Amino acid sequence: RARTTEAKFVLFTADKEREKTIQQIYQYRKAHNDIAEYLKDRVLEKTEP
Amino acid sequence: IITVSDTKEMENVMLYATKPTEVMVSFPHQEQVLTVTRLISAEIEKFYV
Amino acid sequence: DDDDDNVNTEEVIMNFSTPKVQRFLMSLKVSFADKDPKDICCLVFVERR
Amino acid sequence: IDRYEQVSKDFEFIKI
RNA sequence: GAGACUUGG
RNA sequence: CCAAGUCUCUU
Repeated sequence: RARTTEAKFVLFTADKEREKTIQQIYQYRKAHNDIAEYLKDRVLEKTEP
Repeated sequence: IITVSDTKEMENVMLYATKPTEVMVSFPHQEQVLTVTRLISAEIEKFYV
Repeated sequence: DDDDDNVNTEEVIMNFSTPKVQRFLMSLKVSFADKDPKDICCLVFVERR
Repeated sequence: IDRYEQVSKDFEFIKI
């Protein structure tokens, strides 16, 4: 949604939840990387189920 | 699934897409609560019963 | 504390709120101190209705 | 208690 | 009104 | 058992 250039994104979490939330966000970012790279490298000729 | 994968396509996406800077705002989370909260909790409990 | 209901409103909001609310409104103030309303376009997301 | 705790003025938008 | 759907708990 | 949103559809 922050689709403009130099867009700023803000998050609020409790101090006690910092490690859990940052690990979760790393899970999310690595999942984005995984989906991107797996889609890129995965090559299927049939292109149809 | 299909999608763009080339770097020139990537920058073309960045023309209309953007990766906003993602930042955090941590806050100190406390557990103590005020007395009037207790009073209102008791009042609502009486109402519920 | 004082009689000026405007700054008193500010002060009580800072004081009668959880650190989460104080921190969020703090960030909101500092991010858009004296910018043109036209130049800014922001969203805030919350969970409950 | 009649009092909530404040929060300092010095926070920064730590990169996440 | 009936619910239905998705997600989560 | 709780929230959110959605959807068809009620006021």
